[PDB]
Amino acid sequence: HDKEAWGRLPFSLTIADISQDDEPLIYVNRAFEQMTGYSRSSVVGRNCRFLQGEKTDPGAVERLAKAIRNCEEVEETIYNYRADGEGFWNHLLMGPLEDQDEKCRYFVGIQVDMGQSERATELDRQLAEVQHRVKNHLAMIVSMIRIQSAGGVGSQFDSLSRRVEALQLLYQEMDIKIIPLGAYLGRIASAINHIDGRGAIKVNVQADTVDVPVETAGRIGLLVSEVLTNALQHAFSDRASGVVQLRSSVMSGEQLRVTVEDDGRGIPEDCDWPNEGNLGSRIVRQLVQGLGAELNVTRGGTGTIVNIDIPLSQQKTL
Ligand SMILES: Nc1ncnc2c1ncn2[C@@H]1O[C@H](COP(=O)(O)OP(=O)(O)NP(=O)(O)O)[C@@H](O)[C@H]1O
Ligand SMILES: Cc1cc2nc3c(=O)[nH]c(=O)nc-3n(C[C@H](O)[C@H](O)[C@H](O)CO)c2cc1C
Ligand SMILES: [Mg+2]
Repeated sequence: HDKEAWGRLPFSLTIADISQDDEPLIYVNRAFEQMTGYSRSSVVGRNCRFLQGEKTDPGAVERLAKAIRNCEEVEETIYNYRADGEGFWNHLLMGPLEDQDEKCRYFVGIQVDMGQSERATELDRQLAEVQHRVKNHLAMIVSMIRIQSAGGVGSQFDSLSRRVEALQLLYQEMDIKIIPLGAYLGRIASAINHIDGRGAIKVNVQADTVDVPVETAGRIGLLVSEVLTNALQHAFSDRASGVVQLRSSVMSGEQLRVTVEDDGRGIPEDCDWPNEGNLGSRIVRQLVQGLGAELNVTRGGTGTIVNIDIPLSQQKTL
């Protein structure tokens, strides 16, 4: 139901505790289960090297081993084997996760199933850039938080996994100024509402047709994800009904305005979001800064209006 939904995603993510004997996996996501044929229950507590076998290149393995020992980032395309014995090429990107405390205790790796073959396009590099965006975005999130130390541990990592959602959706659009933002936002809103909402919540989407670069899209997607999620989660706490609206309008000078509007409960007056808040508010401010954008908010029992102004003209310069 959600297993298949969450699983169809192209990124696969794992986290290992390299401080523990034999560097056991402590977390894997649904994509990993689908890709490898192993259940999460089966895999946690074991070193990920069970995916390797006959055709696995020792050179690549050594480089992974060296990277872990040197607390370094590494990227290899490696031959791996699923639970049913099926071989596949795995494009692996990994390196130290960086806690609040230690900078090298935990490692994260991402896996992209590249199918079978027994090469580099121009799509390949665009795809690879995304896997860096994923890892990179994950790192910023992690460094703010404090990795706790089974199910509750998984919830700390289920949340992380959830935010990379804009980027997994982006990879899919990419597989098919090159990103159709309106189309992309439509899939973002649907996914979010699918996860974070239900029945009595109406989600409207009004996007102009415009193509933008990948980096801009990935950034925008994550920005909108945070803010749109906030709407469905918070705006109707004490409310029986509501409406959320996402807009994306191209204005003059290639200035793009992205809006998220509630009619719900309103942001508390003491709280000056996103300057004040939880991890989300911090995420939003970073993404806003990387975009060179401006965010504004208007409060009250008539609802919450969020507006992000993004300069598509200055992206080249940036
Ligand atoms: N649409 C909204 N309506 C009412 N209150 C809101 C709304 N959006 C945010 N808030 C308030 O702002 C606070 C900060 O939210 P935020 O920083 O995004 O973290 P969070 O939504 O609580 N969970 P997370 O964002 O995933 O870390 C929330 O706890 C709410 O009290
Ligand atoms: C987080 C993490 C994920 C890994 N994922 C893979 C993988 O998907 N495929 C693989 O062949 N090796 C993987 N390795 C390498 C493997 O587990 C082991 O550390 C090295 O092969 C050293 O023997 C991973 C290592 C870490 C730390
Ligand atoms: Mg939030």
